[PDB]
Formats: sequence, structure tokens, C-alpha cells
Amino acid sequence: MKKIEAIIRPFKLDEVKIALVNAGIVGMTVSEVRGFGRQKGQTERYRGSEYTVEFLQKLKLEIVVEDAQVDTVIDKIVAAARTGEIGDGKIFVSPVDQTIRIRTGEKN
Amino acid sequence: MKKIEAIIRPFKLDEVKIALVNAGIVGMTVSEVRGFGRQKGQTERYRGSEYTVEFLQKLKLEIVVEDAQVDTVIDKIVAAARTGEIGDGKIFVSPVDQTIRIRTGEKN
Amino acid sequence: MKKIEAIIRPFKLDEVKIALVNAGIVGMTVSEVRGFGRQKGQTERYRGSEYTVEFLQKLKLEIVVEDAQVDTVIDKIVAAARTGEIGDGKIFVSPVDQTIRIRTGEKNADA
Amino acid sequence: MKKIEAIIRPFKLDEVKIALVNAGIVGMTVSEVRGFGRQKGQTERYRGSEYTVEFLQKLKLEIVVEDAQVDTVIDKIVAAARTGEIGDGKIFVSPVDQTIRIRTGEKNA
Amino acid sequence: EAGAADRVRILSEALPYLQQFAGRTVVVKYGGAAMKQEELKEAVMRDIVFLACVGMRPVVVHGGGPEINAWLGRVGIEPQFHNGLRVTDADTMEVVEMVLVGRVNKDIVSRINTTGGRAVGFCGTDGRLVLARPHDQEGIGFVGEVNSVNSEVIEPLLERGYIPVISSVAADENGQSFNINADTVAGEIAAALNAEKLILLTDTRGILEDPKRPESLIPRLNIPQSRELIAQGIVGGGMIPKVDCCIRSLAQGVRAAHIIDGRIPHALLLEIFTDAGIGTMIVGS
Amino acid sequence: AGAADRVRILSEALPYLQQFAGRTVVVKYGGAAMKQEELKEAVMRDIVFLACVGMRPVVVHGGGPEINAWLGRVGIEPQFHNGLRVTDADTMEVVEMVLVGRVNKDIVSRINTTGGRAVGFCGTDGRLVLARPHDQEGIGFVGEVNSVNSEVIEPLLERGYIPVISSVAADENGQSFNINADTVAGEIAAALNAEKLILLTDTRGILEDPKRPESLIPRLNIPQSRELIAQGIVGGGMIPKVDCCIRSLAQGVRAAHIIDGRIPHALLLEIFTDAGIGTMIVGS
Amino acid sequence: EAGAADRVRILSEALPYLQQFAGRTVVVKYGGAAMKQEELKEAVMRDIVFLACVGMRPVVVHGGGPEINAWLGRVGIEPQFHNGLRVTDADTMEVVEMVLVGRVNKDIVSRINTTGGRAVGFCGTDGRLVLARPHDQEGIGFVGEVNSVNSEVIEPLLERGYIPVISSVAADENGQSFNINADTVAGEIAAALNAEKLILLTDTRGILEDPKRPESLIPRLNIPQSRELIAQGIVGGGMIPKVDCCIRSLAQGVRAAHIIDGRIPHALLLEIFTDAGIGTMIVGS
Amino acid sequence: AGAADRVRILSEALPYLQQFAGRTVVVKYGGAAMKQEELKEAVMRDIVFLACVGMRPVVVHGGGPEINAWLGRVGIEPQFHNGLRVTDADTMEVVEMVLVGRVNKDIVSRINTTGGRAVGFCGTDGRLVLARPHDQEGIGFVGEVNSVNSEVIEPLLERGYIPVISSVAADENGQSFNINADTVAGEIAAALNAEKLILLTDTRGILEDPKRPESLIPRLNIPQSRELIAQGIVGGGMIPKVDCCIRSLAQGVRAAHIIDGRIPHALLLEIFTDAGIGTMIVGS
Amino acid sequence: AGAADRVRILSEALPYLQQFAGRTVVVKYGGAAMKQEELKEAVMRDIVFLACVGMRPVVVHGGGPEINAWLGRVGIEPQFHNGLRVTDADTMEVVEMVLVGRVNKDIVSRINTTGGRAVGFCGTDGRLVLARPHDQEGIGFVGEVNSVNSEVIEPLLERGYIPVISSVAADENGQSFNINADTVAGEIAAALNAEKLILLTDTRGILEDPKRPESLIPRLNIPQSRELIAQGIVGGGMIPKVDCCIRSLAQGVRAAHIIDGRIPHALLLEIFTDAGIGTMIVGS
Ligand SMILES: CC(=O)N[C@@H](CCC(=O)O)C(=O)O
Ligand SMILES: CC(=O)N[C@@H](CCC(=O)O)C(=O)O
Ligand SMILES: CC(=O)N[C@@H](CCC(=O)O)C(=O)O
Repeated sequence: MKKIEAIIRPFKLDEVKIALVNAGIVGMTVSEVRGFGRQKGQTERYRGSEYTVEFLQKLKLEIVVEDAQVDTVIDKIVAAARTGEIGDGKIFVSPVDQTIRIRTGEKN
Repeated sequence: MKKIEAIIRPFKLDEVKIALVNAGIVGMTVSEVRGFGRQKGQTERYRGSEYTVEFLQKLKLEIVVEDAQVDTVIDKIVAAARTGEIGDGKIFVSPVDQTIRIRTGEKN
Repeated sequence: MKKIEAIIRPFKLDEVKIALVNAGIVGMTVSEVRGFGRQKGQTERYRGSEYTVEFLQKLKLEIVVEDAQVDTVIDKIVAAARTGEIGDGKIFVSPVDQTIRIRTGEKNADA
Repeated sequence: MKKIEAIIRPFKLDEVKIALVNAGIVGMTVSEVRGFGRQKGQTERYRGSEYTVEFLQKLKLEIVVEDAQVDTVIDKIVAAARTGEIGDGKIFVSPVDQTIRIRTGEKNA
Repeated sequence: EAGAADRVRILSEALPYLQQFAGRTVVVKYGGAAMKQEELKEAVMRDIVFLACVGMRPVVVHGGGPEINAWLGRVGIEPQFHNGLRVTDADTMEVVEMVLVGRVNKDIVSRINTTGGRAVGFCGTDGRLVLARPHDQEGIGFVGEVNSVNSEVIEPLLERGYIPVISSVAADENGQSFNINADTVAGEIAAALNAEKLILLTDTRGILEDPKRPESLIPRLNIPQSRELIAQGIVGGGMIPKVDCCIRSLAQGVRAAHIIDGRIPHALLLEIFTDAGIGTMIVGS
Repeated sequence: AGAADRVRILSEALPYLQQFAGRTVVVKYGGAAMKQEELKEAVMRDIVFLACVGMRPVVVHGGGPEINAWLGRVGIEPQFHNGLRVTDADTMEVVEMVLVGRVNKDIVSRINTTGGRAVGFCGTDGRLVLARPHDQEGIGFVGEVNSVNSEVIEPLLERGYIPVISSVAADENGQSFNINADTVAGEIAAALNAEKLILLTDTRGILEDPKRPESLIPRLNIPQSRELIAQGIVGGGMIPKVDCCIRSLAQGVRAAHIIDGRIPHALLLEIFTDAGIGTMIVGS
Repeated sequence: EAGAADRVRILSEALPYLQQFAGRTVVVKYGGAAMKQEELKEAVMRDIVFLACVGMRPVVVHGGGPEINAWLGRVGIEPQFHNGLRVTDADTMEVVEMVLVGRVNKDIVSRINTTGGRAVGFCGTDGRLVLARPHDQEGIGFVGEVNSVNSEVIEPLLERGYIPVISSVAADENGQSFNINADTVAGEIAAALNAEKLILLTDTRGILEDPKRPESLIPRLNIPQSRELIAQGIVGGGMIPKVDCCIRSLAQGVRAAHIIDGRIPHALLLEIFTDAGIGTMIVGS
Repeated sequence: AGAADRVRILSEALPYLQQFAGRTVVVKYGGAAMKQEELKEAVMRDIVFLACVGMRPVVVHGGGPEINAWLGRVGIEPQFHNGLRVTDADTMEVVEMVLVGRVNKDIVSRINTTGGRAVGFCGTDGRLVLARPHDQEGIGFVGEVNSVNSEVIEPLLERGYIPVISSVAADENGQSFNINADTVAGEIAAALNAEKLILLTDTRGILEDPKRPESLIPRLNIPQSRELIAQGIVGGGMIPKVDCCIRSLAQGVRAAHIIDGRIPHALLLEIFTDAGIGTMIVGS
Repeated sequence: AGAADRVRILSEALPYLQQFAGRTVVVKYGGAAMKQEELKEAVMRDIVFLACVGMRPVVVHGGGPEINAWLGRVGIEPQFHNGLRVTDADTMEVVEMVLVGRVNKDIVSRINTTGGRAVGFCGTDGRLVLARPHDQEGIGFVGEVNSVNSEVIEPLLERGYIPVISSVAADENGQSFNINADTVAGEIAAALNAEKLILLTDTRGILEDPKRPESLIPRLNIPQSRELIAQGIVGGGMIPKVDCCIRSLAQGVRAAHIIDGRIPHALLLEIFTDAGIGTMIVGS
């Protein structure tokens, strides 16, 4: 089992969410995050201003997904979350051992 | 020489002012005043509410006028300042001995 | 006809008003005024502080009264409006020629 | 007995008060007033703006004075209260019958 | 039934008084009787914090002559009073401040805090809350009179539901400290705050129509009625300056002044929420 | 040398007064404390007292018995299907008229005369409550709470007003819906993040043994409540009442009280007294 | 020319520093050297009020061991200190409070007020500004340590341009008073206020790289560099707890801690607006 | 054991700093202190220092000499009629471009780089100043201040910004008017109820004797100013400059200063020093 | 029994009025709608109408053609290097004078007389826009937006004022820079988190097939737009205009509109009408 983490541009959240629900995803979590990654020496644009090394407002988006889904659900995210402009974000994939619903007890 | 004092309903001030300037009056002063006078036992209406003995917001209006004007300038005020509804106000006439402009010195 | 002007301490207004209506007065106007009429070389107390020459908050109270009433109407005011402490205020009496009610037209003058 | 009423420029109040206390005046009252005295079609200034007929902020200043003092008391006021610019104000003199101190009772009929 | 304490019924009966003085400001002179006796001292704090809790605005003003007396006899200085004020030189002044501002004030604050209020302790000199002048009385040393009160300091805290506790010690325009009478400060603070009530705790059941008769307690009297008693001699001793204080305070705007019997437990509550007579109320009439 | 010590007792209220100082309390005024004058008049006093002290009381109300009256005066017959009233288009019209018009403005009227400032509402006021058709099939225009927007009443609550809300809400279309009073109370309480949801009722609380009127449980959490339910101990229309509390507590509410509204001043006895008048259900 | 003093030119040169610390909060430990000597005492007040006037937010925290010492020898009690703290029983505590809260605190407030600021004097126990616990050190009586700081009381006043002056005396949850070290209180107040600078006035030209060499004054050192000196013995005596304080304070959020030579006139200004070395600045690195 | 005592001196500024703490100061930046770099750069520093300390400085500016340049670059000739510039429709266009465009944004630019936050305006911005045709006949689009509305700049002033206003205002129709800089300063100052109106100028103030560069009067009131004027002592284009002060002082302003803008840091010398750099005219 | 039933058509605007109620709109006023009076006068009325209703309109403007005039009146030739105008130190001075001085205050002047309260700005006012030298080498003092600080204008925006910003900004040193108008509009819009960035232009939008109007695409998203550049369909400068939109939309802006400023009341046509006047770029 795997944990997809998508650090995405604030406004995109809806476009991604709907894309995932359409792709049939059950449980997501979002958190407010500041981030940065710039080249190769480059500047990202945020609220009209150019920034080099300082942290900018983004959104960490966490789902846990069955191993086989990983490939095409990244495909679904990137498609929805991309502007092609500097600072679209990064996706991180990590292993997950166990998934417990608290209301029932269902372990996966 | 005489001092006309008109205690008038707040909104009327403009109608009175223009009436007096048209009647050819030079120097007026206004002050914010609370007042009351009720019958014969009656109730005046103010901001939707009925009042008996409590003070209500009005406007004291002070001019000084040449003795001969008095009669018809009261006529001009009352015409402009009347609604015919309880609490239109009162006019008071008093004697004035001397009138000094401060900017020049002109005494009347 | 006469115009009584009473410069009175802010809080007293009700006690005076009541006293005058009981004495049977119709016409009354109040205005917010700063004053000072102090005895030297003494000070007047206001909101906890001692003041000498500066203006303090008071209330001008204007009623127009028939010539005969003047004497005992002042008696009624002073009784109601006094604390006996420095800065109780001062009453002023002036002549009035004419009294016009705007809603009707009732002019008054005598005799 | 006489009642001097001075409608004066807001800022001047201190200069006038001073002048009167120095001239030896004991009782006095101020009230906030709007006024205007149309100077032959000309405009009066107030906070940077030109005004013709509208009411502007002033100060009514009331003292009651013994008949003999009237003349030179006005002289003291005008001197203190004048800028010479349009809208310095007006002084009004009226009769006063009686003066009662409330704390004591000292009448002046 | 099916139940034991109520209690609730008696609480519901406080409602009219609770409404009557809702959001009002009350300046209390905590002193002497209710200050020495623990049973009474602990009771006052619990009244003060209750008032605060309900939504009224209570302000404690305090002195502490007896409290001073102790420490003066521990630096080898002798107590002396001049027909009213405590005759205080430069050396004895230093002791007054230390006791009233340091030891007493923080005791009151400390208690309220532990009782569950948020007390903030002051003396005149704090943000020029009270500014002192030498008292008219000549020769009695650094005894002060209230020259001005500036509440710009404490009403912020009062809004925020804090309990100001003010000691009756104020500095002049130069920086020298002055021992001011506690009652007058209370009166002047009350006047400056436009307080609804000035309540003076005292070792007397109020003002008696007959000093010989303990049950002649006059319930109310206005200014003329009070001024009268001072001339007829009925109002005597050091009731005189106390009654003076009330009049002086009432004249300034205060709506009611109460001279209560601080000797009895929860004297404050019995005045505010009960019809039971614990002292004379003096109004502005 | 004096008589009434309402003082020593009021000083004893201080810890409770501090304990719930500034807190919000949603009360479901209904049935027992609503019909009997001596009690009805008592509640208003309690509500206004709470408000006066500095707590934030909110009255939510229904009035089945009250509706029953007027139906029988237009020639329509009362009709209940497992707790909720079978309300067609014609009977709905009456529900709305009684609850919003006659009952709500009685409660407001009383509080105002008692010395509080009551402001009366129903769900449809500024979309305070927005209704959906209740899951239950075929019982007509019976509603369930779809959403609560308190942007309307929060302002008034800060200004020390006492909101009184009837349990009638319009859907997105404009159709009125008869919603259960308790649930609305629970939902309002949840939306306001209330410290206490207090349900007035004709039962001394939740009895551990129905046969013994003395088993009265004092304190319960969610699992202990759910259990039984399952054990049958909680039965009848205590069940939806207990459901409500759980559903409300889950959402954020700190405490839910099912108290005996049948006894004078039931409220102040719960708030300021250790005396048992009902079961408290926590999230804890 | 045509004119004499300027003055103006030197004033215009303060602009970069004035901008640099504009609107910032500064907690100063007024004590010892700058407290006893008038020339210096009067100078500090004039610095404090200047800072306040400009738009910075200055907070005075004070002790007064020497000041205490006097009065204790006037009730027949003896001074005693345990390798740091002053060994204070129930009887000596009473004296500490009276001196620090009553006599010293109001002196500082009094001076500032006359200098043209608006000082408001506090001690820990005021609105639970500082709440004390018994200091870890066993057997040294009622010596306190800062258990918590609540600034909900003083930042209202700080916004309103007032000058808080806090004595280092705080009550516990029970109501008993505790003598807390002045420096730590300053540090903890500074931490709670998220202060830009914690400035400790002291009788030393700072931290010397060689104690034998008066001109080895280290200008800056971060936490590791400071912690080092404590092990190498260079930082010794009662510099140790002072340096401890700075570290403890800096760790909490404070941007800079200054150990300045309070012995020289206008020590504060020379630190804030001048490049001239008057002490060691310790940062959080 | 240390070197620069910029400390003992700054401690000496404290009384003045307290004296004008939070007060508003309208300065007419012009001519001498405007052309010479060493001075121009000095003014900005003074202005930003004042702002920094907590006073409220407002720069009002013109720039006759500055306009003269660009006119002679479109082939138009400078033309003055008794103080005011004879400005037709074509010359107006340049005035506006120079004062609002080139000069105003130089002053703002400098302040910003100096570390203040300048915000540049002209009369027509949010109707800050509204112009009427100047009483004077036939000198084209020369304006007089008809009204001042500070509802625009007050907000920024509180937020610690430094307004810089050019003396160009539009009438009710949209026509631009070249208004005298001094009068605008005076009017702005009056509208803001400013503590001080400070006019920078190429004169050491008002000399009691023109022949003696040392008679410098320190302090004058309105009657003493008007006099002379009448005695001829105040002459040239000091006359309208003195008129301005009187007109401004009459309206509420506490003090008007005619200082020698020719010397470095003329401003801070007036505010924080007892040294005479010009005549102060009071209403007193 | 009467006459102009313009009411029925007014009631029909309600859904759109609700749809952007309180939203912010940055409009690039330029070229076509700027030269022709009938169009110019129409825009102002649209802008003030928007403001009046409760939306927040911000005008950003350039004025190449306007600059061209005055350049040819100091004896300097216009020259363009693909899109940006090459501007030396001497030509910059003119740009600044024209845009900030003459054009900006024309727009402000008109709005004011139309009944709005316009407040005119350029980048350097309170550091609203701070410029850097544009990446393009050798083009003189042509600027690129380095940062936008709206702390200056959002106070005025809430107070119902209409900001009008010229596209001229100073660097950290004080040097003025000629920045492209569109980009400034985009970056202002981004900084304000604007609902709409609307670019007035002399084109009916983005034509699917240029051959070959009207094939104007109603809506595009970023990928669709990006592709059209590669396919050559989006050409000329179009290209930088479309770039602007993308760059602006990426930053947070919800919609960018390239509309035909050539037609009367182009703005209201876009906001309150379903009628196609340009291509809307989102978003998705
Ligand atoms: C559905 C339903 O039962 N509604 C309730 C109204 C509110 C209440 O419960 O009192 C009723 O009896 O009509
Ligand atoms: C009318 C007039 O003289 N305007 C001035 C502009 C402002 C100034 O005085 O500097 C000018 O010289 O054009
Ligand atoms: C670089 C550049 O294109 N500058 C434009 C200004 C922008 C505009 O007017 O829209 C110019 O014509 O100078």
C-alpha cells in the first residue's frame, strides 16, 4: 500500500479533488503548507511578486492508495494540477503498512 | 433690535435657511438642542416612538433682525418650518442692544 | 414675559425637569454646554479632578415664563439643582417679547 | 445688567478666555455652534474649503457683565478674537434682569 | 420532592437585582473591620469576584492605618494622628507606601486571583491614575489630597473584566509620594469612573438618627438632609469626613453612596442584592 | 440583626457561575415545562437569569400538543407514525402557523416581559436551518436538518439577545418542513459549538432499571449509551432522544443533558446544583 | 554659517537605527550600577522615555538587592545569600515585597512620569503577569522561579504607549509571595512578549575573552559559543546565571540578548543607536 | 572608553520629540531646497525622520523652474504675470506633466529609497483638492483652491505613509488648473488641522530691516504681520507668502513657519532646534 | 399606461449582479477604447457602474500612441523592438510624464466627473509595483514587475475608491522603468487575487481560424492556450497577451478575458451579458 502526497498550488485543490473522486478515491486530507523549489537558479511567481528562496503558500494533499493505482492516479493528479508555470509542486510516494477506519475498525 | 430664536425640527433646517436667505438674512447660527412641550396632556412622535415628557432632539436657530422685519420674518419661518404635527417647535423674540462684527468692528 | 436660563450640573437635569413639570411648566429646552464661574482662590471638582480656570461640562436649560412666576420658579429650580458644592451653576433672567407656537400660530405677548 | 454673546472662531477660545480673566471676568459658558454671515456674496474658508451659504463650526461664548463694563469688554474680546479674515464672528448684547448663584443664592436684581 | 438543596429558588429571586445593576460600576472602600477579621476579609473577596463574574464592574480602593501601625513600631517610629489624618513625615511616608502598595495591595490582589478573579493592583502613581497635591491642612507632613484622577489607565482593564485594586498613595508632579485618605480616593475614583455606587465599608451600622439607639438606622438621606445632620451634631466624629466624602462624590455625578456595616459577613451582597438594611444610602438630591 | 440570607446561598453559586461563565447553552423547551404555567413561567426566569449572568442561552422549541389543538379546529385529525407526525401539505400549513406564529411569539413575549431581549426565529430565517425531506418514506413534509447557518444569530448572541428558534425549516425551493424539535436543538447546539445541549423532558432521565425510579444514571459516555439501546434498557422515544445527544456530542458539543423538565426550575438545578435531575451524556 | 548647535546633523544620523528597531519591543533589566548612582539612574529614565517616545516598546524589569539590604537592617534582620539567591524566610520575604513593589517600583514609575512618559508599575502577582513556583534550590526559603507568564494584562497598555515597570516578585497559586531573581523575570517577560531585545544592565563591560584584559570585550557570541565559555571557565562568577538567562531567553524566541555596561551614562542609547561596544550581544545560533 | 556621543545629543532632542509627538506637519518643498542636491537629499531625510519618529509629515510641492525647462523644449516661452504663471491650454498640459509626472514621482522615489513610504498625489486624486478659476482675470488656467477633501489621504496618514501632493487640481468639469504651491500647502494644512505649516524659501525669513540681514524677526502674530505689509517692510513675493500663512492660520492651523530652505536640514533645525532659520507666524 | 419599461431589462441583470457581487475586477484600459471618445466615455461609465453596484474595479493603463505624440514634440523618434518599446534615459522621462501625468489623471478626471471617486497611481506610489530591468538585453529602461505591494491600495478599495494605475515603476534605487501595461494589469490582478483580469484590445478575441471570423473561441484553459501558441494559431502579440493571462491565472486569478475593446460598453457586455466579445481563459 502507498501514500501519495501532492504539494499543489492553492487554487487547484478543487480540480484535483474532483479528478480523484471521479477516478474513485475515498479518503483525502489537505493541510496548509509553505514550500519552495527553484531550478537551476530560477524565480517563482506568487501574488504578483517574484521570489527566489523564500517559502510560498501551497497545499499538501494526502491520499493512501492501493499499489496498482499509483501509476495512473499520479497521471490524474498531474493533469489536473499543472499550469506549466514555475512552482506547480511535487508529488511524493511512500509505503503504508496499515489502514484503520476508527468508526468501524476495518484494517486494510 | 431683536433676537429671533426658532426651536425647529431637525430636518427642516434647510427649508428655513433658504427661506431666510431668500427673505434676505445675513447672519444665522444653529445649535443642537433637546426640547419638549406637550399640551394639555399629549404625546409627540420621534423616530417612530411616542413620548410624553422626555426631551427630544431639535434645533435652536438664532438670527438678529431689525425691529420692522420681525413680523413677516416669523411669517416666513413658520411657513417653512411647520408640519402641523405635534412638536413643530416654538419661536422666541428678545431685545438686542448692540451688534458687533469682529472682523471689521461695525456696530449696529 | 421672561426667559429663565439655568446652567446646571449634568446629573440634576431630571430632578429639575420633574420639579418644573410639577410646578406646571410646558416649554423647555436643554443644550450641552461647558462652563466655569468659580470663586477665587478656590477650585471646582469634576470627574475626580480639581480644576481652576478650564471649562467643565454642564447643561443650559431654557424655559420662558410669565412675569409673575419668575420668583417662585427660581426657588423651585435652586432647590432641585443645588448640591451646595462649588460649581452648582448660575441662573440668568432676560426679557421676552413674543412666543409663537409653530404648529398652530398662537402668539403670546400680553397684556 | 447685560449679556454679551460672542460667536467666535473655534481656535480662539483660549485667547479670549485668557483676555477676559485678565480683564477680571468670573462666570462664563461656551457652546458648540454652526453659523454663517454672508459677506456680500463672498466666501468664507473652513478647513481648506470655500463656503458660501452653508453652516460652519464656531463657538458661542456667553458672559453676563455689569452695564459699565460692556464697552471695553467688547474691545477686549474683538482684539483677542480677530484674524481679520472673513468669518471672525459677531458679538450680540442683550439685557439681563437677574443673576442667581445656585450654590449660595446671591441674586442681582 | 425528589431533591435536597434549592437554593435555585432563592437564586432566581436575585434576578431583579442582577438586572437592576447589570453592567454597572461599583467602587468599594475595603477597610478596617472587613479587613482585619479573616472571616470577613475572605467574604469580601468572594463578593467582589461574584460581582465581577456577574458582569458588574467592581473597583477596590483601600487604605490600612492599623496595618501601617504595625510596621512603624518595627522601625522604631511612633503612630500619631492629627484629628483625622496620620501625621506623616518623610521617614514615616516611606513606611506607608511600602505597607499599602507593597504588602496590603498585593494581599488583596493575591486573594482575588486565588478566588478566581483577575485582580490588577494599583496606586495613584501608576500611569498618573491619581495625582496628589499637599493637603490643605498645614503642618501634617506629606499628607495628600486628590488633585486629579486619570482613568485612561484602568478602564481599558475594566472593560476586559479585570478587578482594579487601588491603594490610597499618590505622587505629586515632582515625584514625592503622598499619604491620601482612603475614603476620599474611593470617592474621587468613583466620581472619575462615573460609578453607580460608592460603597464605604465601616465599623458602624450606618448613620443613626439617635447614636444612643442602635436601631434608629436611617435608610436613605439626600445631600441637604445629610448637610443638616452635620450642623445638628447628630453626624459626628469621623463619620463627618466620611459623610463629607459621599456628598463630595455624589455631587460630581455618582448616583448613590453607601455607608455600610462592614463588620458583618458578606456586607456587600446584603446591600446590592438584599432589601436588608446594613447602612445609610446617600443620594444626590 | 437581619432576616433573609439570600446572600450566603448566592455566594455558594459562585463556583458554578465561574464554571460556565460566557458559555453557550442550547435548551429544548418542550412538553411538561411548556404546558404547566408554574413551570413555563419558571423556565423563562431561568433562561433570562442565565442570559443576565453572562452565559449565552438559546431556546429551541416544538409543540406537538399545541399543534394538536388547532388541527382539531380546522377539522383535521392528529396522525403520528413512529415518533414523527404524518404531515401532508394541509397539516404542514397549521404546524407552521402554530409553531412559528403562536408558540414562538409566546416564548419571546414572556422572556421580554421577564426582562430579557428575546428574538424569535424559525429555520427559514436567514437560512438558519435548511431542511431536506426526512429519510423516512411517505410521512409527508417531515424534514431533516440539511445545514445550519448561524451567521444570522451569532451577531445577536454577542449583543446579549436570547434567540428562540422554532423547529420549522424551508428547503432550497421554499417548501416548509416539520422537523423534529430535539434534532434541531442538537444541530443548532453543534453549529454554535455549545457547551451544553439540555433537553427538557417528562422523564427523570435515563434509568438503569425501568422498574426502579431510583436507578437514575448520573453520567454516560457514547459507547455506554449506544450499548443500550442495544440491551433494550433505553427504549421508547428516549431512543431518538439519546440518538440526538450522541449525534450532537459527536459534532463538538461538550455535554448533553436529558433532564426532568417536570420539576420547577429544572434548568438552574442542572447548571448550578449537584442535585440529579437527569442523565449527562459526554463525548469523553 | 549662520547658526550654532547642530546637532541636527548628528540627529539625522540616528535615522537608520530608528528605522531598524522601529515599533520593536525592548525589555531592560534596570539594576545595580545604573540604579544607585543618580547621574546614571536619571539617564536611564531619559533613555527609556526616549525609546517609548520614538515608537519602540520599552519594558523595565527591576530588582534591588542593595535596596532591600538597607531596610532589613532597619527591622533587625540580617542579609544572607546562598551562592546566587538571597536566603529569604517568611519574615524577610515581607520586607522584599515592601521594598521592591512599594518603594523601588514606584520610584521608577514616578521618575518616568515626571520625565514625560506614562509608566505603569507592576509585580508578578498583578493579573497573574508572572506566576511563581518554589525555586528548585532546596532550603533557601521563599525564593521563586517563574512558572508561567501571562501578558494579557500588559500588552493592552503596551499598545497604548504606556511603559510597564515590573518588579521581580510573584505569588504562587496559593497566594504566598516569592522572591524571584530579577534577570530571569526579565528574560521570561521578554520571551513572553517575543521581544526583539533583552538588555541586562550590569557592573561589567560585558563578557571578556580575558578577565585580566579589560579590552578583550567580545562583541557577539551565539548559544554554542556561550555554552562553551561556561565549560572553559572564562565565563565565571555570577556572569554564569546571567549568561544562562540570555541563552534560556534567546531559546524561547527572543532575537537578541545584550549584557551591557550599565555603569556608564546612557548605556541603553549607546547600545541601540550606536556602534560603540558597551557589552556582549548574544544571539540565537 | 568610547568615541561617538551621538547619544548625549539625541537625549537632548527628547523635549522637542515629546513636544510635537503625533502632530501633523505640512511642508512646502520648493526652489532652493529643491534644485540643490545636497539640500534636496537633506529634506527627504528630514521628512522620513519626522515620519519615523511618529509625527505626520505631508509634502506639498510646485516647481516653476522645473516647468521652465520642459516648456523651452516644446518651443513655448515662460510667461509670468505678477507672481502666477500665465498658463494657456497648451502650457497647462506641460505643467501637469512636469509637476504630477516628473517632479512628484522624484520626491516619492527618493523618500521610498530613503526608507519611508511615500504616496504621491495631485489635487484631482479622489478630489483631494478641487480647483476653481483664479479670481485674477486673463492669466489662463490658473487655479484657486475651491475645496479640500482629505477623506482620501487621512487613511494613509494614520497608516504611517507620507503623502506628497503636487499643486495641480481639476475643476468640477475635468479641466486641470495650475494652482500656486504655497496656497495649496496652506489649504491642505488647514484641512488637516495641521500643527505646523512650514514654507521652505530662499529667504532667511522676514527681516524687520531689509538692509540688515540680521533683523530677522523670530515670532509674529496676524495683526503684526498685516501691519506690514502696510508699512512696506514685507514686500515682493513675501507678500503672498505671508498672506498664505495668515489665511492658513486663521482656519485653525497653530503655527506657520517661513524658513530658510537654502541651508542643509532646514526642517529639523526649525522643529528640534532653538536656532533661528525663519519667522514663525501664530494665530495667538 | 407608460413608456420606458427598462425595468424588465434591469431585473434581468440580477443573476449577473449576484454572481460577481463584491468581486474585484482588474481592467486593462488601452488602445481602441482609449483613443475613440465614444468608447473612452463608455468605459468610464462602465467602470463607475461596476464600482457603484458593489464590485471592486481597478483600472490599469498604458498609452503607447499617447507617448508617441509627445516624443515627436521634443524631437525624438519612436522605435519598437518586437513588442516592448526601446526607451533610453531621455525617452523614459517622457513616458513617465505622459503616462503618470497626462493620461492617468485624464482617466481619474473623467471617473470623478462621472460620479466615481478615482485615485490615480503608478508603480512607485507606496511601492505598489517595484520594477527590475526587463530580462531583454539592450532595450534601455524597460521594466519587469519584481514585486507588487497592495497594502497601499486595498484600504482605498474597501472604501469604495477606484484605483487607476499607470504602468511605470521605480526600482530599488529610484530609477523609473517603462513596464508593459498588460503584465502590470496581470500582476496587480494576481496580487489582489482578482476574480477577473479583463484586457481591452483591438481584436474580437482569439480566433479558432483567423481566416475566418467569427470563429472566436469562447473559452480556453491553460493547456489549450499553450498549445495554440505552438500551433501558430495564436500569433503576433496576441502571444504576450495570452502569456500574460496564463501567468496571471496561474497565480490565483479565476478568469482572464481578452475582449474586443473596439465596441461601445465592451465591459458590461462581458460581465452582464452572454454575448461574445472575447475569449475567456481559465482556470482549469
Ligand atoms: C416531526 C415532528 O414530530 N415534528 C414536531 C414539531 C417539533 C416537536 O418535536 O415538538 C411535531 O410534533 O409536529
Ligand atoms: C500659478 C503658479 O504660479 N503655479 C506654479 C506651480 C506651483 C509652484 O508655485 O511652484 C508655477 O510656477 O507654475
Ligand atoms: C515596453 C512597452 O511596451 N512600453 C509601452 C508602455 C505600455 C503601454 O502603453 O501599454 C510603450 O509604448 O512605451
